[PDB]
Amino acid sequence: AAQTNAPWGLARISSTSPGTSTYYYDESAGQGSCVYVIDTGIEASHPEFEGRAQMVKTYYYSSRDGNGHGTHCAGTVGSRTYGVAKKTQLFGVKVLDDNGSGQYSTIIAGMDFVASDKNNRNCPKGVVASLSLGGGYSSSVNSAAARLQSSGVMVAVAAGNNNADARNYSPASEPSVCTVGASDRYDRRSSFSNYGSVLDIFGPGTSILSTWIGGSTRSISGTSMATPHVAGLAAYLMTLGKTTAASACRYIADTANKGDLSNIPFGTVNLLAYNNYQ
Ligand SMILES: NCC(=O)NCC(=O)NCC(=O)O
Ligand SMILES: [Ca+2]
Ligand SMILES: [Ca+2]
Repeated sequence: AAQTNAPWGLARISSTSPGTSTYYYDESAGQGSCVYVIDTGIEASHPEFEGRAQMVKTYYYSSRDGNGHGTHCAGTVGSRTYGVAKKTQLFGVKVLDDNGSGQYSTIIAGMDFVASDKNNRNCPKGVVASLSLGGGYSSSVNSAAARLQSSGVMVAVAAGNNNADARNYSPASEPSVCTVGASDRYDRRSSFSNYGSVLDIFGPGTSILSTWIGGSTRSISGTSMATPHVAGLAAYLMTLGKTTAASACRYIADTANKGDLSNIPFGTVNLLAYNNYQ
């Protein structure tokens, strides 16, 4: 399948070179997989989700995405026009309030919820979780992310936006999950993206067009935008059967475009997520 005039990051994950604008992908499109977006919520009624989005848990007095951030991330995972995996199932877990903030206890609770919930959902091709959030280092946060991975979920996490080493942030610093840095349309690591040996992969994160609340769209930047590219790619590869949750990060790293990025500090991977279509 081919989506012409796609957002630049979708085109980039299906190309070996920057500057193209068609997103090429297998029509299976992540059907039968599921991605939990652990964030501010998801506006499930948004037409771009085509009924494939559902809120499953909130830690606040409403499950509504009153911010937009979670809806944006979900759209990069799986919306019709802005998504990597255009037929996956999206599940929303609201751990951040409508200012985009959350206590570590709440983030841990949300991860634990996904660990115990996902086998009760219709996800024959596998389960991903996208964590477009983080804070300062916490052993308990890292442990919860590692247990979520070990429960059978492909966990993708944002590296963080400090232009610093991701080993000082959580859950980015948990080695057993997939830690995602951000790039711009010219194949440069994004100005704000964290780096370091703990990064597994980079994906598009600067000026990412996706869904927004109110049935709308918005372009924003961050490692929170790169993470859902990887989560959606994992869902897509799991539906094709080329990997499973346990090996998905390593498989994505091994099949990535290698050496294409600039502004990559020595010792950080130079790997850009790539779907190997065509
Ligand atoms: N104490 C952790 C926290 O609340 N982090 C805020 C956060 O990650 N918001 C989403 C983002 O900035 O990517
Ligand atoms: Ca290249
Ligand atoms: Ca890792």
